[PDB]
This record gives sequence, C-alpha cells and structure tokens, in this order.
Amino acid sequence: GKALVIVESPAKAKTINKYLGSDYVVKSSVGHIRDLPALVNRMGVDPWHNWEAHYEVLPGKEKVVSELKQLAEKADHIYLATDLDREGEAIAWHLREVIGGDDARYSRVVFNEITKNAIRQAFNKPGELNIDRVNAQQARRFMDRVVGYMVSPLLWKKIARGLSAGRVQSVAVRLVVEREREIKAFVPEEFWEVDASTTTPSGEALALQVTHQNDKPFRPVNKEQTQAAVSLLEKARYSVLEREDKPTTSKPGAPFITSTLQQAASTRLGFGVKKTMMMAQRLYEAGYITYMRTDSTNLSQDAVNMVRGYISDNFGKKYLPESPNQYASKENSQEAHEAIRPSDVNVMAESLKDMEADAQKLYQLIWRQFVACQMTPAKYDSTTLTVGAGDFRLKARGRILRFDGWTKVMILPAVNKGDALTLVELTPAQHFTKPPARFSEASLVKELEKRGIGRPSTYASIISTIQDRGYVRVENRRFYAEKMGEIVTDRLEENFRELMNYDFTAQMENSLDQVANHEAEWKAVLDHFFSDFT
Ligand SMILES: Nc1ncnc2c1ncn2[C@@H]1O[C@H](COP(=O)(O)O)[C@@H](OP(=O)(O)O)[C@H]1O
Repeated sequence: GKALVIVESPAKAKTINKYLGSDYVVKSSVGHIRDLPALVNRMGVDPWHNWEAHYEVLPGKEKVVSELKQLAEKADHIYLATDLDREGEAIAWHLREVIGGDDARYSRVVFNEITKNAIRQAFNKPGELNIDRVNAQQARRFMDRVVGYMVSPLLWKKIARGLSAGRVQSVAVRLVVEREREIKAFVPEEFWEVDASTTTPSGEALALQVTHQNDKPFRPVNKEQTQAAVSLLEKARYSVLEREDKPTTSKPGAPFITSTLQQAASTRLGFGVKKTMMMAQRLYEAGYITYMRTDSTNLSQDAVNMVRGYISDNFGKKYLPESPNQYASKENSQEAHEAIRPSDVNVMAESLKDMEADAQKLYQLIWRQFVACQMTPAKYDSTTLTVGAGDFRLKARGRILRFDGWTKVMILPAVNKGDALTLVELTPAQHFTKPPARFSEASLVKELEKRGIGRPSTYASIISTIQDRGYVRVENRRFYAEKMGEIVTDRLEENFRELMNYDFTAQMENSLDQVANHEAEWKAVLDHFFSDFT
C-alpha cells in the first residue's frame, strides 16, 4: 500500500528491489500485458480509418491485470520501471492504460543500469511516459502487422501454407539470396604470382614477391608471360633498393553496441545471435552490465574514470592514455545513451554469482573490450623491403611488436639499403580469383547494420527468424540460401517490389526513429508507408 514499481521480469524485480526502500513494492508483469489480436478485424489495426487499433489483454493474462489493479489502487504512486527503449516505453504505456487512473498517478523512471546509483537517480528525478516513443513502437508494430497479414496469404496461395513474410526479414532473405546468386555466377579469373627466395649478405633467408615490372604492376595472366618474367628474374642481380622502417600503431576497438557485441560474440565465442542477447539480458537484469540494446559507443564520465582507475592499478602508466579515448556522443537514433559495458569494472567474470558459464564468457568479452578501449595503442616497428632485380621490383613486409598496449587484456631478416641478395629460387604460382565470401552470422549482422535495415532490437530476431522459417540455413558457420528462400524472394519481388527494396526498408526504419525523436508523426509515417507498400 506504499509505492508500486512495475518491471517486466522476476529477475529484474529481484535486483531493482535491492535499491528500493520499504516504501516501495516491486512487482513484475511478465512481458506484454496487452497487444494486437474482416482483414482489418484480424489485424486489429485499420489502415483505412486513420490507424484505429483494437488492443486486448494477452490470452490468459487476465489474472495479472487484476493482481495489478487491486495492487495499484492500494498504491500511493505508480512507477513504470520498464527497460529504457521505446519497446519498454510501449509496455509502460499499455500498463498505464490497462490499470487505469489519472495520469498524475504515474511516473516513468529511466535507467540504463541496475545499480545503487542508477536506481537512486532514476527514482530521484522521475519522468513522464514519452508518447513519441510509444508511437514509434506502435508504428513499427502496425507496419509489421500490415505486411504479415497482407503478404503471407499470397505466399500460401502461390507457394505453400505455413509460409509468412516479414517486413524486414524479407529483405534480409534477399541479401542472402543475392549473395548466393553472386557466388554461383562467379567466374574465376586466372592470374600468376612469382615469388623469389633469396639470401642476405649474412646468410639469413628472405622471401620476396615480385610486385612491379618496368614500373608497372606485375600481373601475368598465363604460364607464357610468367615464364618470360621468370627467365629474366633468373639472370638478374638482386639488390636492396629500399628499407622503409616506420613506427605503426594499432588502436583498440570501441566499447560494444548491440551489433558489434553479436559479431564478436559469434566470431570469438561461437555464440549464436539469439544466445548472445539472451545471456546479455541475463547479465543486464542481474545488474552486471549496462542496457544491451544500444547503438551508442559513448561512455559516461564515471565509467571512464573508474576503468582508467582500474588500468592504472593493474597495468600501469604506459597503458594509460594521456586523455580518455572518446568514440561517439550520447545522441544516436536509439534511446540508449551508453555502450554495453560492465556496471563495475572491479567485478570480474569469475566473480559473477548467479550466472551460467556462457553468461560469464560474454561478460568476459564485454569487460575486456571495455577495458581495452581505454588503454593505449599497440606499437609496432614495420619494415618494408623494396628489392630491385633488373627490370623487376620486389617487396617483403615485416612487423615486430614493440608495445602490446591494449592487446595485453586480450620478422624479416636484417639487411640495409644497397645490400646484394643471392637468388636462391624463383617460385611461379598459378592462381584463381575467389568468389565473394559467404555471409557468416557476424557478417550478416554487419550487413544489416550497414544498410540501415536492422536496429539493436531486431538484429537477432531478424537472423533467427529467417532460419526458422527455412529461407536460409547455416552450415559450417556460413549462410546458405535455401531454394524456398529463393522462391519466396522472387515472388515477393514480383508482387511487392517496394517492400523488397533495400532503401525502402532502411527509410521506414529511419522514419520510425524520426517519429521517436519528434521529427515525424506516426499516422503520417504509417500513411506514407501503407502508400508506398500498396
Ligand atoms: N513533393 C511533394 N509536394 C506536394 N505534395 C506531395 C509531394 N510528394 C507527395 N505529395 C502528396 O502527398 C500525399 C501522400 O503521398 P506520398 O505518400 O507519396 O508522400 C499525396 O496526396 P494525397 O494524400 O491527396 O493522395 C501526394 O500527391
């Protein structure tokens, strides 16, 4: 009968409750409490009557709503403590609209971390439900509903029952299909490379690749031109034309954001996209990391000071940059203002108490990326040898690590300019250009991000769905378009070319953000969407 705080999961309720006093009753409403269900009747949304929607409490959740009602009235003030993004904003909105009461009866608290300071400042300066966000979510919802209920039927008719088209997953399948057709159509190009094994004045071995002939790039295309070059190279005199020594540096990557976390988690840990977000959310809800749906590589000042503090103690001076390493500002298309990082750098992956082995591995990846992004660059001594042999130009590259810098948390022989090199053996080799590489789970996420097709909340879903529906399959960690995906794609491009257009999809995603950021109105965006779509 004090103050009621609503969160979306038991796990989140147990953690936030640690930072809320006696006058706070924390209750969770597992996921979506309310949602969408002739053609308009089934969709639960009317594109022909200014997007009139018909929401209804989820099947069976009729109890939860009541448990909340008689608990809310029994409450002083109601705090909507859902995740910070527009999705959590709509869940908050649905809760307020179902429990009822006056608006001044609710507050929307915002935090991107479940810690003592974060929850304090969140309940200290509570805000109001942001209607633009809610409308952005609704608009995305209505767009997906319209596409699915109006396109899936054509797939049932022209191909098979059980098939379903998605506004974004459809374009994602096209990306894999095109790549499949690009690969099958690829015609290998023959080309040769000549290498030269040589000896330094002191004896040390040195391998060189022929790069230029008569000051033009060396690219023989057949056995005949190669044999000619080899014959000249056999009788030429080899001498070092140049030894370029330059200090090179390697900078650490930026702290993670949703897409980069999925890419690295897949490549470095073999974790599937859905698994990463599941472990990530587990970590976030237990208060170990910052919100996991973000496209901001920005880091708060406190987090930066703390990890720099950690870097001094555990690595020393030479690893601590002069000034902090900045990557991006807090402003981005999405709601999250910070990157994915640990809530406390002092907490190692090995100390997490209620986490499975995989959630620990992920935290470990998140932790190391975060600490490394504030460490100094790795320093290398690069060596480029340019060798002359008659009319030919040869080169050899070398590199030796001087300072590991950030890599701590994760060679050519000697010869001077003018030195003579003894030709030991020439190795002419025939090769064939390779087809475009196939998509990996990591390169597909990157592709989706690069084209503006995906968002932090859809990357995973988009990649999981297309595999489940059977349009693509993964084999040996690489993506293969399935015949069914190719067939659905061609039919979709015939009947709905606009839907299958990359720029259309990316525009709609941008338009959604615009609604969220008060730069566009949702019904107008939906009107333009439905208009392009039909
Ligand atoms: N550059 C422009 N200047 C003025 N009107 C435009 C316009 N582009 C589109 N419209 C109009 O805006 C409405 C929505 O179209 P669209 O979705 O393509 O933007 C259309 O009219 P109606 O609403 O009367 O049909 C269309 O003719």
